[PDB]
Amino acid sequence: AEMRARERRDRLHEALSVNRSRVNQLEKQIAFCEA
Amino acid sequence: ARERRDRLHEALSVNRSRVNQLEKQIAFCEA
Repeated sequence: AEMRARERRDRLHEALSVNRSRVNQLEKQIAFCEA
Repeated sequence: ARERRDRLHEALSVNRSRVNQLEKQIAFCEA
């Protein structure tokens, strides 16, 4: 169970990092285009 | 031990909040 749990959590961490990066760039696009 | 690490935690949170606030302001200025 330990191995499966750590694998799932690691995948989720990586996905979350990607999500934060995506949000930042799309936030910049939104602000610039709206202005 | 817990007193020192806890006051360190809250100091970290304050510093990171300041960083985020200033970055948001500067991004607004840029646009």
